[PDB]
Amino acid sequence: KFLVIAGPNAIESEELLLKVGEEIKRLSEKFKEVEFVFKSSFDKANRSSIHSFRGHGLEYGVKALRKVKEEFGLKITTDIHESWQAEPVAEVADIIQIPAFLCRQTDLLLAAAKTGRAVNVKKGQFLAPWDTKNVVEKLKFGGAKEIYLTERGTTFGYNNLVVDFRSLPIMKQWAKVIYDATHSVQLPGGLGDKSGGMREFIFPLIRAAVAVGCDGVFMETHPEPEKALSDASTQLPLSQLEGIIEAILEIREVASKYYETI
Amino acid sequence: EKFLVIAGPNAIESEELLLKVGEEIKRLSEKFKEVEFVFKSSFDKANRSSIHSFRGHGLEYGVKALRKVKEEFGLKITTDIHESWQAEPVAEVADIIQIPAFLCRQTDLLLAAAKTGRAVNVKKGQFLAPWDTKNVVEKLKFGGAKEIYLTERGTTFGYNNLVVDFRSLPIMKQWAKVIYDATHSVQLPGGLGDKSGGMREFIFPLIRAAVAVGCDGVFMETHPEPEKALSDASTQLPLSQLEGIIEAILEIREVASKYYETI
Amino acid sequence: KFLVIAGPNAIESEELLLKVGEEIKRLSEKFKEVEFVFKSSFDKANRSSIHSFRGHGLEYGVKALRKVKEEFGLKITTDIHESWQAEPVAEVADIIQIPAFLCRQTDLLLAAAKTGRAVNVKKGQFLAPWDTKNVVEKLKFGGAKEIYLTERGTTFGYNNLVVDFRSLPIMKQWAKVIYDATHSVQLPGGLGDKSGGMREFIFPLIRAAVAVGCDGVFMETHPEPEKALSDASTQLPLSQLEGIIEAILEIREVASKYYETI
Amino acid sequence: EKFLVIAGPNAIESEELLLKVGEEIKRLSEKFKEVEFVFKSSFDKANRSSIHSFRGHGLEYGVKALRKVKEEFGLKITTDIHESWQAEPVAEVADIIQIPAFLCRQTDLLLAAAKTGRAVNVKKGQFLAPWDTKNVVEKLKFGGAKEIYLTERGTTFGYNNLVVDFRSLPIMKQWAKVIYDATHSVQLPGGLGDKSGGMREFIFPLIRAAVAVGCDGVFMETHPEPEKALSDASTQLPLSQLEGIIEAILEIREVASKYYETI
Ligand SMILES: O=P(O)(O)OC[C@@H](O)[C@@H](O)[C@H](O)CO
Ligand SMILES: O=P(O)(O)OC[C@@H](O)[C@@H](O)[C@H](O)CO
Ligand SMILES: O=P(O)(O)OC[C@@H](O)[C@@H](O)[C@H](O)CO
Ligand SMILES: O=P(O)(O)OC[C@@H](O)[C@@H](O)[C@H](O)CO
Repeated sequence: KFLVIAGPNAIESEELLLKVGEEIKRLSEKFKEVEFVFKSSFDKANRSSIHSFRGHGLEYGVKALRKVKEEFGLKITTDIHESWQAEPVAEVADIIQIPAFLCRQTDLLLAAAKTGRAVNVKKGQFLAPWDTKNVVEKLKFGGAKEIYLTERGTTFGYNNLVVDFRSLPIMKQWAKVIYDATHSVQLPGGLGDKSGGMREFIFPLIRAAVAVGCDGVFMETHPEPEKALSDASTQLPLSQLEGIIEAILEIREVASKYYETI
Repeated sequence: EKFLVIAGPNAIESEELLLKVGEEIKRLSEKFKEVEFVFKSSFDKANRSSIHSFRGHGLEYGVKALRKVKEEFGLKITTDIHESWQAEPVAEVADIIQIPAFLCRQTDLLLAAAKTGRAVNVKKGQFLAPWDTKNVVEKLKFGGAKEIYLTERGTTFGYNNLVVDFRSLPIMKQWAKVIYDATHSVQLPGGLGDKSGGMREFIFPLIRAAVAVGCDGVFMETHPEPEKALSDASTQLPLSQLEGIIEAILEIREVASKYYETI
Repeated sequence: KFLVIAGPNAIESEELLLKVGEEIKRLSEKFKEVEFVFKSSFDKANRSSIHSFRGHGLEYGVKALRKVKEEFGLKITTDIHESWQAEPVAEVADIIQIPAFLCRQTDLLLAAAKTGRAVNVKKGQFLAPWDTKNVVEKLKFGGAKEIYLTERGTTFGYNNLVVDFRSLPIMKQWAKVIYDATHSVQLPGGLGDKSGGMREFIFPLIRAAVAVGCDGVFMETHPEPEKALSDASTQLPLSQLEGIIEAILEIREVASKYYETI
Repeated sequence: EKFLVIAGPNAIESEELLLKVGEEIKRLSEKFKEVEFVFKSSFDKANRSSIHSFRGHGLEYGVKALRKVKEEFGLKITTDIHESWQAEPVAEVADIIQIPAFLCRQTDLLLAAAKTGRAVNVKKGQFLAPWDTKNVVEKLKFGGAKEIYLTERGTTFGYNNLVVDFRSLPIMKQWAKVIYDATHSVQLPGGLGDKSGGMREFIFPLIRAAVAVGCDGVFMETHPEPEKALSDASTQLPLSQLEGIIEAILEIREVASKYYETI
């Protein structure tokens, strides 16, 4: 069924994770037609500034995620940054996430594939839709069987990303496609020491993604985005999550009739 | 508000081609009564890549052909102008005067269109940012236009390729009604060397995106046999697929509409 | 010999034209190895804002240019915007300039070609280097024999232009190539009601143009750029013109040894 | 100040290939005494497009091969790391630790390199704006690096193409020494499907541009027979053309130098 990956960008505290996890569990009970997957990063390994928030470590993060998985029975997904992290993260993560900048790092991909878990790769901002065919092949080579490719924007001049929706049908030829509604509107390093983004475009582009056709949506949410330690400009208020999910399910129900074959 | 659907053959290859397409557009206007149809066709392709490509049969012949369509089917008309002098005559038959993409910054052309009292639809230049359209609309208001449209037809993305940045729809809606050109948006500028190329397979998906995001109309060129078109042969929709595409976007629009943001 | 097209962006007054023309005449006498061509627009037909400066008309402009041509004996070049202007402008203009946004408008090209004058086309920001082959062909078709193609930047995201120097050798296959050092660094509609630009990059990129190899340089200059009515952000101070010309001639003398064939 | 020339075969195909190229680089270092030569070659291509493409013979073998080059020719050495653990061992032989383009934002990799006391050269990511390199340099200074380099290797321009925005050279010079990668800049990412393509014919002209603008060094991969390279076969310079290219850029640099701006 339709996939909805959601949660706070970073594991700011396992307390925050339980709050968001609670709301996601509720939506999970309300939308049985949807498969929810809780997402959160145990470490922001690519911040622009050395002085920005990274996280509390892999140990504290895997622990907090497991708490969410046991307390709410929600599947989990977090991203790895170096080959060694794959195995420990697989203990809890149902889906292992490969960062966009790292989408061509063979060993990271193979490490993830080896865990036997499902793998979701963020399409690099420097990658062409058709170039993702090779990414999928690496994973298959490594034994991955459940592979996802996530659209999250493409380099368009400086400090800007554009979403070429032509990629959704193109990538669908070799993998399930997920649309990242949060990072697609951010402005890389836009604020100097941080990245920007325009929240006002999140919903409009998400509606476009389902109208075009995708297997799932990725959307980061936080009780108080403004206070978020990371991706503050683009995180969605927890309270708006329900309305957007219902909205995309309705659009999908009608649009699906026209989704092209293969 | 009534949804606008601008459709027709890219170029006025002949008065007969126009009546052929017009007949189908008239049939559809009868079924889709919640839609305002506008018949489009250029009397001249003044910007072909090659000197050897088809241009047209002239302004005189073209306007005559468009008038025939309006009289026989009672359909509104739109066509593009290329130099200021053409505004006046074209305004005699055109309900909406279209301003080519490459020309969206030419002050005199915009002014010439504006003073005719007709509606004006500006194709957003491939070099223009969405927020730069505010001044385009200002120029038109200054020249007297009361009904203004801004059309999204793609932006330069590397060489011989265009990308559609859907953030442009809500941005431009701040100062004008917004039209999405479903056919030129999948065009590959100069892609075939002496001609431009295109990917027909992406027309429908992107048009669904456009209506899900929210726009006031769609512009899509159609032709009985796209393969034989004298222009835009790679992006023109087969006339028989027109009805289905329209039904589909009216359906996606309806279900999405309640979520369109207020500007 | 090496071509140097220079002058004030717009004909703000024939007074301004005579001042700049005087300095250019002096450089002309000092650099006999160079062919100077005085440039100025009788009308800015594509301003972003309706409230910006356009000019004093085609009559007043052609008159002022002729004054420069007679008083200093300098060849002339100005740009046309609609087909009818070609003939009258040819009376004075040795080289007719085709605006970048208008580089694919067949009739404008043919009108210019018909005058028997030389034609210089600004490569559209939306055009690929190889796409200029067709532009040249239109002109030849129209009877033009002295054809130039000017590099002036390419659309790179929003409100930004990038100079792909690969274009210089590519366009050279079918026409003489001129590098526009002034418009290449401007930021389209950058100031909202006007375009921006960074003067600090003009000289560096001009040095690159001659190191790569081009048949000429196009450079706008003004006694007091800050007061210029158009392109204020990118116009070069008249006083710096001599030093830059000498600089490019020296770089060209050494570099020319390595300019690739054809 | 001494001009830096980083050259060598893209990948350590064998210790013999290295000695072959090293021998010529040593001969050239003897002639061009005003130049500081640094021998480059990767012990691993950790980011190939295809799983079936050549990667290398391992870190152990590679470092052993690079050491042989340093001992036999007395040349400085540089090679890239892909994960933090590799910094320490690689630092035993590498004078300059290179950080791959796609990895220019990975904090731990940068930190690992910085704490070795070796010089660090960061390839500017194809997704990074020139002004965004300031934080990259800050991270390195924070981790202990005292000798830092930023390499220009092109920016994403549409699909499967890169463009070099020479404005990056003076911009980046504000916080670090600047190197121009003459070979990867003409590369066509994923251009050949399972491999990347490239246009060798543009290497020389763009390198002339780089030195005319002003930079502190050039990075150019060379190989006895580019056509047979196991990687970057499309952008690697034939070893015999190396000498001429270097002479030419030293000449253009000299004549242009008096015009280089002060930052
Ligand atoms: O530019 P800054 O603010 O460090 O932001 C980096 C974020 O955008 C980052 O961690 C994001 O989730 C990266 O992919
Ligand atoms: O590049 P060619 O095929 O001449 O095409 C130009 C057309 O696509 C053109 O007339 C289009 O309708 C231009 O705006
Ligand atoms: O954006 P504004 O300030 O109107 O500027 C337009 C100038 O850049 C313009 O006339 C220039 O010489 C156009 O090509
Ligand atoms: O796309 P392929 O040919 O695998 O190439 C990747 C190379 O060009 C690569 O290793 C280059 O040296 C990457 O940064």
